[PDB]
Amino acid sequence: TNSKGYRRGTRDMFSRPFRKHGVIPLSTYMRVFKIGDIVDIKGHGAVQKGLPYKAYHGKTGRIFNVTQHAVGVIVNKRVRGKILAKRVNVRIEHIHHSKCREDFLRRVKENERLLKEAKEKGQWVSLKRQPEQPKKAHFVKKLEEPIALAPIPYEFIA
Amino acid sequence: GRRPARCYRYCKNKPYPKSRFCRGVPDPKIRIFDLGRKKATVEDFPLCVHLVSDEYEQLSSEALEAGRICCNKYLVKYCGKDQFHIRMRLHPFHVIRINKMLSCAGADRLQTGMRGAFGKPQGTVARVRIGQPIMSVRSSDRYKAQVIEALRRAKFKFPGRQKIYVSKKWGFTKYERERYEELRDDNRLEPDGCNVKYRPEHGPIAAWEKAQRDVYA
Amino acid sequence: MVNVPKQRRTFCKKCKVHKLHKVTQYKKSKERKGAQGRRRYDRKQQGFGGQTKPIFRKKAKTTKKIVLRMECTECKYRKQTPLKRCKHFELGGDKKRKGQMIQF
Amino acid sequence: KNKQYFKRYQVKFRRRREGKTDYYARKRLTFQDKNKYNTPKYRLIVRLSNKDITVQIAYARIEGDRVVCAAYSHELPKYGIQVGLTNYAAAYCTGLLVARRVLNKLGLDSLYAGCTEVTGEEFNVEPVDDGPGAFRCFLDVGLARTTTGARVFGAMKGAVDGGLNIPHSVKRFPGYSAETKSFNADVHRAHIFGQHVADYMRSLEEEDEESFKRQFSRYIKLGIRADDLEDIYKKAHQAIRNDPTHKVTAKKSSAVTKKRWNAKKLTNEQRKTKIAAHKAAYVAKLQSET
Amino acid sequence: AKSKNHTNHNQNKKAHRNGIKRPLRKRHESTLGMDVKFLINQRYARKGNLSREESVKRYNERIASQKGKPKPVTL
Amino acid sequence: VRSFGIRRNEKIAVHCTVRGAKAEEILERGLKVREYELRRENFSSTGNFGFGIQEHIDLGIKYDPSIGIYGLDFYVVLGRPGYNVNHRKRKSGTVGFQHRLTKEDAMKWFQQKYDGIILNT
RNA sequence: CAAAUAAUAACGGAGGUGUCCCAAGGCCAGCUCAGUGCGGACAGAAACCACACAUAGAGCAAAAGGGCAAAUGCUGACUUGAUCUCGGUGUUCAGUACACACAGGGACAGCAAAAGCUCGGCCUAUCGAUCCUUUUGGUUUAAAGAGUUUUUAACAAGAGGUGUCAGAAAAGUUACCAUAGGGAUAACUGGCUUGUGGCGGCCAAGCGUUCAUAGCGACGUCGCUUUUUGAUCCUUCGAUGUCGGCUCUUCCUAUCAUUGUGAAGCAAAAUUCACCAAGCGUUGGAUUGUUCACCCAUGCAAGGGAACGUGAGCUGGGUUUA
RNA sequence: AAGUAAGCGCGGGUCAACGGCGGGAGUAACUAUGACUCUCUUAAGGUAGCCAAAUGCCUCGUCAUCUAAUUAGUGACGCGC
RNA sequence: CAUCUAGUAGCUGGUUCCUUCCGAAGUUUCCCUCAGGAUAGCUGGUGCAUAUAAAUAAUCUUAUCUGGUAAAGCGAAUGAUUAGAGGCCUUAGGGUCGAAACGAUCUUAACCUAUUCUCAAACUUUAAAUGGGUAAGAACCUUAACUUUCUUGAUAUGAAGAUCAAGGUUAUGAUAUAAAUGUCCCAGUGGGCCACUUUUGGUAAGCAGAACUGGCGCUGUGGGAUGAACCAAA
RNA sequence: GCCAACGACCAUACCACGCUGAAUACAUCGGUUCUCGUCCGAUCACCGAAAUUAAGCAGCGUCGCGGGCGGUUAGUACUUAGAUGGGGGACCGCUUGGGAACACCGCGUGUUGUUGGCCU
Repeated sequence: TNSKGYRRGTRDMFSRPFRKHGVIPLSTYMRVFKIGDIVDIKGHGAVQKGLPYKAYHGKTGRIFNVTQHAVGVIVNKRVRGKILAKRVNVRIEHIHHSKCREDFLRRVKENERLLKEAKEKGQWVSLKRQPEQPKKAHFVKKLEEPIALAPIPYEFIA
Repeated sequence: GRRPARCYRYCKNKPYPKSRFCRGVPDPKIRIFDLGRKKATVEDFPLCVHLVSDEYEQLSSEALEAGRICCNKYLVKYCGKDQFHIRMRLHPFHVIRINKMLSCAGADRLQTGMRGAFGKPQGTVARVRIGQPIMSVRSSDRYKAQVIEALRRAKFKFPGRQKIYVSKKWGFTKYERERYEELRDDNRLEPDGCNVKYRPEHGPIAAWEKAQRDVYA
Repeated sequence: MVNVPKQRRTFCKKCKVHKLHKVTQYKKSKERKGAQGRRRYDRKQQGFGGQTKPIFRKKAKTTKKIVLRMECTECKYRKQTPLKRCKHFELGGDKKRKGQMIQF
Repeated sequence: KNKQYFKRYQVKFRRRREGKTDYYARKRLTFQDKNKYNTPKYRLIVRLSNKDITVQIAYARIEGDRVVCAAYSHELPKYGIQVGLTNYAAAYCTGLLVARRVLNKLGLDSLYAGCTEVTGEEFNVEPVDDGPGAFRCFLDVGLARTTTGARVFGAMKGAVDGGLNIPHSVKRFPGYSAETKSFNADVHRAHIFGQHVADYMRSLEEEDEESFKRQFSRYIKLGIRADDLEDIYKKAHQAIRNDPTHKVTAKKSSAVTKKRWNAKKLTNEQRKTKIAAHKAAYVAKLQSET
Repeated sequence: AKSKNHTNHNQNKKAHRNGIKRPLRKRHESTLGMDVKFLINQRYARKGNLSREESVKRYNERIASQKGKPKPVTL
Repeated sequence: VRSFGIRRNEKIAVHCTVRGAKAEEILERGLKVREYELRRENFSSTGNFGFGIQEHIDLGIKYDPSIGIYGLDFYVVLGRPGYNVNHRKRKSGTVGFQHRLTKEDAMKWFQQKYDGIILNT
């Protein structure tokens, strides 16, 4: 009967990776964080100041604040069963940029590049994503060394 | 009090070791794992024969101790004194405990009736798996028939069921007998006691001419 | 033997600036009559009720937090701040020595 | 040591493996706030050598520092100083050369002239009104030992004489003693104009006159005498204040394919034929056994 | 007599009924616990917008009277 | 130790070091005391070598019973130019194989300078 | 433990806390630690000096864990940011408190040439409401007829303490006992369970003059048996009379004897092993309340148990009210 | 702030007041045993007696007696829970 | 004996008409609290804001981040552990042919190096499945040049904000039991129990304790002869 | 083809050796009056010029170690979901999807940004 307290169970959460110990690379402090930016939390065990508490590791929020060393990130925690949006002041070394939306934003960049040159053709602009449709009718040619090439089900004996 | 493994037959739990965290673990009265001519070379004993578990049992230390002596005493009686190497490949680092209830004098009431349960380590056992060997005897091919009966006599002192496999290997090395004979026929099997050394292309080159200075000279 | 200096250079909020202060202790300055909650205590137990009020046995702590008075040298202005709990405490008294011989 | 701490071996970065960077100072020199979002900070980097003084202005960007102004000591022959390129005196030129090199291209030489009245006092430029102040640098010394009177502090007073706003204290200027401070501008003024290099070569024709052919050689070759240095450096402090034009050269265009020397490394077909004859002629040499 | 404490049984049936409830999406989220010197006369970066188009596209040529600030902003 | 009587920080020894052309006073002044012919090891693999003499008044020192006689410890570290490559704080490095001088080039330096014999014991 | 987010139980397992610290806090600079190798008089397994290797194998008041190498380690330098203030957030959470951490704003200061962001201890523990008392504090507000000084009060911030730690002020005994309830809870029956005992079957080291199994039978191994005996708490506390003996009936077979047999290391006699087999039988006493075991004796021969069998069947010796 | 009454504290008496009344070694010609010695202590170390007792756990003590046979009885014995 | 007195009871018992509709809880924290509260959750009632898209909200696909469990591993570290093999050696435990011999075999055990058997609740280079989070558009995407003391820069180009400009086809799939929001903080509840799977203690248990989802409680009916829970179906 | 200062990613860059090296450089190097620091001008600080096969980033070489990427292990291990499937149990088959790891073999052995120069 514990969780309680504050870095418990984080023997593997705030560990370092293997041979990624030591000095922090310098671009970690050279990243720019503007208000309203999507941001993951993966805490740094080698920076003992401004670590998020363990519920928020692995999560994802939006930057609501910038101060001199940290960003306020607003993160969702399910406190059962309901979702509060938690405001967590977290230092910059524990904070990353989300890649999730900058491969949505390279489609807004193409839902206006492809609708641009569609002023000549007209249609279909085809600006929606399609799931993996079932395949087609297609003519598999053999030739290729005609078949059989015939498996039979056999591997036991030892 | 050395109660047997007769009623142990649901075994559940992650292996508690004899480590720096349950210190008080005893000296084992079951120590030796291997016997026969254990100083024999690779070339002496081509035949390997295993006793292989086709269940998921929990083989005891006293079962494994008993089965080695019955495999020993038949082989030193029939196939020669030192024409074998028995390797007992199940080293039992397990802790089976016992809640002992010191209930002498019938009146004390203090220690444990069902509250509370710390244990005391008495057992030591080996998990086997399917297809996983239990002991391998290495001997010549003249005593192939004498080998299997000593493993048969060891079967009836283990729980579960077990299958006696003549392995098609050449000894305890992980080679086919043909692939042992071909690879030893040029240079590449540089021998040791139990095992050979393998197929070296690296590194760097100094132990290539040392082979070539000892294939010709 | 937790060691504290007799003099501290710290903020005084009457000169609004760091001055030099002199550190002291506090103990208690015992209770008057009449305090209010003592004049009221003394009329409950005017006689024939018989112990109208709790009596605190079952105490638990060994230590106390030390109230370090810090009087200012210029304005003569005393602040206080508590330190943590510790068993022995001394004002001034022999800064520890760095790397000398271990005396038996 | 044998294959198994090599597996667990974590190198240091690349430059701390090679002595170049602190990374405990590089972390703290290149610190910008996060509510100062992408503003550069432009530190002042004077690195010494044996026969060069590299002064630079670089700002912290991710794919490398970007160098915005770079004045060296191997160009001060163009401004009237031929030898003694790594002086305490010859740094204040490359200090002053890198400040006037950058305020003309930023247009901040009409305002923020500087200190041509070179005295050695503490000089902190008050901001020219109608707007904020001037270009700020911060001095980045590396792990030069910052004891008082080093040449690395001989480019901070040079650059602050051009007019740049680099934060100060005179504690490490040559001629400010340690009991107390005791400001003294004159030993700083002596060192600025190269007086104590002149005084040593005015004190060496009294003790050991043969040692001119030792230390302070090549003054004998180029004819620089000791009384000239207070006016060699003085007339250089306006010839530098009059032509800071970056020394850009145009070969046009000889950098790539020069011309003959690509230096290929043993294509793996050759390495497997290198150890074709290395193996075949060894056993033929072992056929000279029989 | 000491019966049965601690279970998360029924606790997600019972928490999925009135459902598991995202907060709600606002166009105006609060500025509180935010950097106060970022906010305190950016209050007056709003209050300096007395006009925004009439007197303001006058400014595009009022500073192009001095040809803008095209060069010297490049430090 | 409790066997010699020393503890933490009990100030047992006194040493100094002499570098460069003033050692060649105190080297050869204490080497003819050892009558320059010196033992064989006595010669480290790191290229330094050294010896020890008792009777400290053979260094041109008068006996002077106000101080007493003493036995000393002479260690001669030895090296080529470029050995400050690992000693600078900025942009350091290591010396390599050649240069780095063996035992048998300190002995080679000793059969020539002071003309000693290596005394195979 | 815990089942790859977080959460998560048992009187689960392994430990730790109630402190220590003027440096062991703050910060700059210099420095490299465990160990290892070759050396250097006394000097050895270790004293010290010095070189070369050393991925942290050291050290950091840290219990364990994470972390850390021109440091957070070691040494020096000055130092008091272990300061004043005002909110906000994280944890625990009811999204309350304290408390602990954090990220800021406003000062004022330390170190540093400077960048640097120092709001105690590298991080995760090291602690505490109301009322009361008591300091510091405004250079104060009130005592209600009005001034003056003392006194008291009030307000801000600390301290004094609640270790059952969200915080009564608290020793037994009852077999003389009472009440409300409880099968949410013991004592006996019934149920499940069997570690303990025993009864079987495999393998055969061996014992048996010789002979592995006439008769045995080690080390192992797989089952059956709850009744003793624990474990359990399901049914019963508006009550199921709680040990034995006496009486009397029925049932089992795990067979003592007898019938019918097979086997012996079976000559006869006597015995031993096993098979079909529950029909008839399995007694009289001394001592003890016993229940088993023991004793005298008879007996061809003196087996083991079931309805905890059996108190409106008795008895009342055990146990057990005054 | 002095001086202050009883009571307490300090001092003495008292056990047919309430109550209590110890260990560990070494030694005598076969063994055995310990009159004897040393020592640790205590307010005093359980004396005269008595006893497996209506009082002894071990235990149905051991010996004798009583009986054909006695976990009972009686007589003894005694480091006596 | 009479009164105070209908003393008090977190405890037992009982609590009186029909149909219709909706439908629980045995968990959280805290309490001299453990047969009880208060608290939050779960419930109902009563509304109200929006009816002749591009409003959104919930299981999959896509994009991205997270994770150290299964497996894997010990010829990687830390802990174990089994056997030999090749040897530095000068550690010898002394040897052996010899007074010790170095004149030779080396004998063995140390130590070193290439291998080896077998493994870890409080080990791990690697590392799934099932999971956790986020995103998938007018609340948008590119502009233009204005405001700012706080804001930064020597920039009244930053960074936030306030405006005009220009943008085919609202930017996976499937759904919409109507969803949103308040109030009575509204009643009951706060003994649970069973099962697959994973689990801890225990020799075991129709035993003790947990995670997950589904069930009985609260529920008839079909099947399993029989039966709380199983199979089917409400 | 390179050289330097400042870097980013932080071993494809490291480690062990070996062998080259034009030119700018970078060094080692010389000295201690000055500023500065040591027990010591070795280190640090400062003045600044008399010889090169050590640093240095390399040019590299190595059937190199490590590290890196691919292949193969392997549709293997495990695992989602299913059954009135099996078996005395332990556990195992199949259905429905998802899908590792050691090793093993092969491959390559820093990539680049800004600013100043050199040209074998």
